[PDB]
Amino acid sequence: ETTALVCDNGSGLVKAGFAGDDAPRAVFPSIVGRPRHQGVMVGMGQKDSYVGDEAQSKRGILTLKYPIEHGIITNWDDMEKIWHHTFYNELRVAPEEHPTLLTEAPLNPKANREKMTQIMFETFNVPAMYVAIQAVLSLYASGRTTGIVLDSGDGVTHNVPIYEGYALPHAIMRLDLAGRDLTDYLMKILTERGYSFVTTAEREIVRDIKEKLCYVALDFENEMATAASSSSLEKSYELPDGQVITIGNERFRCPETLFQPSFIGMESAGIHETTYNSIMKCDIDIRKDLYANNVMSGGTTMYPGIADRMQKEITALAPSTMKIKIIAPPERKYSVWIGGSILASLSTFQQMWITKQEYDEAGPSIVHRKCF
Amino acid sequence: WXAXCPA
Amino acid sequence: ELYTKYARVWIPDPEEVWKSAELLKDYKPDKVLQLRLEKDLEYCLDLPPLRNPDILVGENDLTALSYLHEPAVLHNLKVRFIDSKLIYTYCGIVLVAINPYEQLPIYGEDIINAYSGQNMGDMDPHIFAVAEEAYKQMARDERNQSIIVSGESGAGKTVSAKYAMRYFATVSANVEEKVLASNPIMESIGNAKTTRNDNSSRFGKYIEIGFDKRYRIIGANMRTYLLEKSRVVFQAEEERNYHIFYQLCASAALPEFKTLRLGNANYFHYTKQGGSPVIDGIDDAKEMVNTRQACTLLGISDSYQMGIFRILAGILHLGNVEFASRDSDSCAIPPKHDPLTIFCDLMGVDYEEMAHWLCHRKLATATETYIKPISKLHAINARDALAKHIYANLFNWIVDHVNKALHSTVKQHSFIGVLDIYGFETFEINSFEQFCINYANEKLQQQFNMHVFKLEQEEYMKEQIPWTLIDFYDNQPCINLIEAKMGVLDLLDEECKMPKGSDDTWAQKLYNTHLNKCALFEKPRLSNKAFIIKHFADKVEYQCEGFLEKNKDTVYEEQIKVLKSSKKFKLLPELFQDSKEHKKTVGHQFRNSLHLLMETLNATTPHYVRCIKPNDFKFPFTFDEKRAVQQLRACGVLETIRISAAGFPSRWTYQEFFSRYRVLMKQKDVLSDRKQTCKNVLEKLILDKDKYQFGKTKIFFRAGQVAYLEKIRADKLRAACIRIQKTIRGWLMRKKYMRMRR
Amino acid sequence: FNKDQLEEFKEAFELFDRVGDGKILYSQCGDVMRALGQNPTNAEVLKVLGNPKSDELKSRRVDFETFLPMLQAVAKYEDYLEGFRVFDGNGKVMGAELRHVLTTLGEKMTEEEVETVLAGHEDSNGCINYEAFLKHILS
Ligand SMILES: Nc1ncnc2c1ncn2[C@@H]1O[C@H](COP(=O)(O)OP(=O)(O)NP(=O)(O)O)[C@@H](O)[C@H]1O
Ligand SMILES: Nc1ncnc2c1ncn2[C@@H]1O[C@H](COP(=O)(O)OP(=O)(O)O)[C@@H](O)[C@H]1O
Ligand SMILES: [Mg+2]
Ligand SMILES: [Mg+2]
Ligand SMILES: [Mg+2]
Repeated sequence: ETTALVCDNGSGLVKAGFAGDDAPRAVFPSIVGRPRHQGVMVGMGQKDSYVGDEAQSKRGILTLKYPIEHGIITNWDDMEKIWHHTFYNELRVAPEEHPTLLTEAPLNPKANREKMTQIMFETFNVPAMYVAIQAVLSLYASGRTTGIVLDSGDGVTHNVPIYEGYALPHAIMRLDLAGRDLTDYLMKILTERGYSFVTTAEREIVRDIKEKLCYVALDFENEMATAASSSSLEKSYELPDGQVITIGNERFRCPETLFQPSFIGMESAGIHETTYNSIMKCDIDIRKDLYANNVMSGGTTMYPGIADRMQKEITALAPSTMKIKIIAPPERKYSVWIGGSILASLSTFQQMWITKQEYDEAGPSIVHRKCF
Repeated sequence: WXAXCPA
Repeated sequence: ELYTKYARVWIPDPEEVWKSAELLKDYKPDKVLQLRLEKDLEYCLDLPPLRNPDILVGENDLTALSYLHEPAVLHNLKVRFIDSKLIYTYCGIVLVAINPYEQLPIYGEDIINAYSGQNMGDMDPHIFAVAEEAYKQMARDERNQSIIVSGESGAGKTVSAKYAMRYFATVSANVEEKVLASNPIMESIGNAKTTRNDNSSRFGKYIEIGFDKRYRIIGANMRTYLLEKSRVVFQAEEERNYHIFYQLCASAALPEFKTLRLGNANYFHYTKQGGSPVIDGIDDAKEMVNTRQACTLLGISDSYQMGIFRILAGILHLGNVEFASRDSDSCAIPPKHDPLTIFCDLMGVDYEEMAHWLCHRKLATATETYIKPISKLHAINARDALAKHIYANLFNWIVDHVNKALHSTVKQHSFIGVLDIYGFETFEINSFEQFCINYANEKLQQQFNMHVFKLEQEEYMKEQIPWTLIDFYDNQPCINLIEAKMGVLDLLDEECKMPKGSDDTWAQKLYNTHLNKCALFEKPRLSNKAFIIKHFADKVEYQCEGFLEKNKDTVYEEQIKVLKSSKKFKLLPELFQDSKEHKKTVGHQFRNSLHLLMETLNATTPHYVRCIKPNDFKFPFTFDEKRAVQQLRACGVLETIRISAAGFPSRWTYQEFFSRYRVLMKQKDVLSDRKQTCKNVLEKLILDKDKYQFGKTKIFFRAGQVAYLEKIRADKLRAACIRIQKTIRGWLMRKKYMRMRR
Repeated sequence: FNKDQLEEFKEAFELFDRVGDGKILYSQCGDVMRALGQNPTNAEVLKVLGNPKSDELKSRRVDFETFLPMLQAVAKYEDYLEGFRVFDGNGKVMGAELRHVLTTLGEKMTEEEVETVLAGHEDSNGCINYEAFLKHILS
């Protein structure tokens, strides 16, 4: 018939597709490249700027901008290029024909929603749309109405507790630690072993090292004693030019900074202790159920061992008599999209859309009262 | 952001 | 007023839904009425329906009655059936047809020739009058024609269609035998024991008889609709599964079916749940022989028959695959599991490819795919959705083989098509099956009421009477309750997707959405698990408690793709041979199939038959006044009659009116113009034109008025008679006084 | 009624007295009224009798003097023709139809009464000249 688009801006990856699909079919990094060198050959078809996987391929000659930093859109002209690329090139669909559903992290500036709506209605002429909290969608994605969602992608981390479909807006926590800043730390520890990555093209190489080789130690201090006292832990990786690099304690040491942000220099406690401090802000009747369901979402939660490390130290913080249960499906990297896929295909949701009439009547302010 | 941070 | 001394009334009674009573003394506009029976009664109000004047009873037309209400209808059918032994009766357009449970001579070919090419009013109602009046429409209109048959299984529908076909063969072939030979297989696959009835047909069945430009029988196409797939996996108490599984289990001792390792009828989980494997009044062992014989008459090879029984025994074994929940989020199959071992041996699929895919589901993404586990509820749901998917494809394949047998090569110029469909349904407990069956009947009753309204508008133009007096009573609001978005089916499809959806939260969504927003949805006073819908026929109560586990089909493509791989035998991939549909629910597949049906009927101007089953024990030519009142409500005949009670049901030619009511005329009025004479007389007699319309050729009366005329006629006739007899008796007494003098 | 009328009526009354006590039964009262030229309906006769019960109508006896006020009270062409024209339009009436209606409707008479009054007035086809039959019964 007609089917809602569902789009997640994330940071790093964009992932997009149609409502009721099983998984997104547009997936590509939300990255905008411009050529920085002097162009010599006359007539090779050089563009002004490349987007997504095209910029990943040519990135040798490009500066790469990420237009979203910590879930805030910092650069709007380059964001419009990414949406334009998603609808026209990647999904090949005319945006007037389809309601769109868009995803955002909580506790971020309201100008971000005013602008994102103004652009959706006025340039695309999208007939109706909605903006949904990323954490909320992970429960739809996992078949629950109760839990505390710990969600971290690139950029923002946030915890949102939900008890039978009621949010608890006073107990929401947000942290800026996740995903990119892990990489910007890993470059400095690799520099300590005498490899130096100085440019945005090299950053993507480090990000792939992180994705292949990093893992979370169950006990950080014993494993640093192990790596210091042994070779066994040390693993070797091949750069795109066929050089080979060897990485020992650095590989576990990098995702450890999720649990001890002091390494990068933040004040706040790690994700375990903002999770616990989130649950403590909820009234005593429900903690029994929030401890019974903890849902991990987004790709920065996919380091091996992170689920165990969470369950172990929360079982250290919590009262001694309770199930602490961490629920981390292997699908979790896509959960916020799968949850939006479900939400957009409900029937009850069809009243919820902001429709173009109501924006014409009331202007971008309407988003705040209709949307969460 | 606009204040307490670079974005 | 309308009641007097010597008036008669119908009054409700235990033994028969109405009894006749007379007014022992005239009513006065008090709470008390003096009544005479058949004696003593005094009855009150807090009015009784009046009785029709006794010339009009048994007219072989129910709309000609001058009072139209349940006991007049029931009395007409009862007297025609018991006294006349006439079993067919016109009601408006409809042919009401009453199952005698007894043979009759009347179907012979001389009577066919008698009906042949005569219009319905010229001859007394008969099924041939319907077939004939389709045939002449197909010729005259150059438009296809339909016949529609409604009623409980056992009401005769199959035999009514049989004679409707024989009429065509005699006016215009091998089809009649070849089609008749289909019935045992399509019964065996498509009929079920149901709590009220055996052999309830659980699907719509549509035959198309093709004609050349010379309107001689080519051959027949067959189609099916609305199949009740949910029954394959789940039954309420005292129901069976589709017959074929029991006929197959009874066969299990025979030499071929040894290969299947069939057990007994209560060993398999899909047969066991009903409680009631054995129908007394049948033996299933025999019926298999009828089924195989009809297969062979339809040229399904002895190879394919054993294929079919392989697949069915597959399904029965599949249902016994018994997952152990191994974790909250994960389940498995306990090793070397015998039900699955036998299913694979039956099917050729590798044991471990199935054992893996039954318990895991797979996601595809750019550069990436995940196998992931599923919870035991989802495993059981997916298994059952596979069993339903196999069965529905098998049924469509068998129907497409019968169509190979019945097609004939010369192109169809136009066709007459005959629809056997189940009537409106109600039992003490009502569930998703009855919700589907009643929604379908609502769609058909809409299309009927639309067509009857059209025919009224035509007949009104034929007499040049303003349309304005007709109105169209429209069940459309109930359809927009059931099927439209934010409707009961739409919220049911929603509660499948929702996390921790349940019947208890589904009910609360119903009550929130509709409870006082719509006139037709009602909550039962003492319960929060049930809900009520006022259908056209009656108010009906449905339980929420089942619907969600019945509405959930979804099939994991991996398990189909495992079955498609198997090369032990050909039939198995042949079923699948022809992506969104794997994710549709049962309610949505039904709502689609019903649109395919309505798209078919809307093309093709229908004629209607209703079959009613007058007594419960199959006693020949007995009638029971409460059994029939049920089925005449469930067929919507009684609403249709109420709809015609609004409007002008009684229609008289001026000749007939003048002839009947000269006694009311006075000759000072009466003209050489009869029609003006009648106009003048009626203008004297009834003081409202509002109660009747004059037309070109007819007088249209509002419902009561003809009985009022019959009353005043009888009273005047009686007064004149009394004056004659008193005058004669006076003269005879003067003469007897002279005898006394002598 | 004058003395002469009262004497003639008493004489006629006494002719119907089959017991000699100078009385008739209530059930004979209507017959006497009709014998004296009145044409009351059975309903009118029972009404003027005071709606007697079966037992006193058949066995309670009254003399002429008590009967007389009732006769007085009861005593105190185009309609007859139209009444016959109800059953007509060639000026005839079936003998069978008149017989049926007189024996089955209204104050039903016996077949023998109807045969007696109809004797000689119907032709071979079984048709009654109702103007002649009416004049006959009014004579
Ligand atoms: N018009 C009819 N004339 C003679 N017998 C009839 C007629 N209608 C029904 N029957 C009897 O009905 C009995 C059982 O029903 P049947 O006629 O077989 O219909 P059916 O095959 O059961 N179709 P269904 O109503 O779906 O069950 C048969 O023995 C018939 O003799
Ligand atoms: N297998 C993996 N292991 C560890 N980190 C990963 C893995 N895959 C992706 N990442 C990191 O996760 C981040 C992306 O998370 P994602 O949920 O896609 O963010 P967003 O939701 O903002 O798009 C990237 O920084 C990427 O490097
Ligand atoms: Mg995210
Ligand atoms: Mg049948
Ligand atoms: Mg039958």
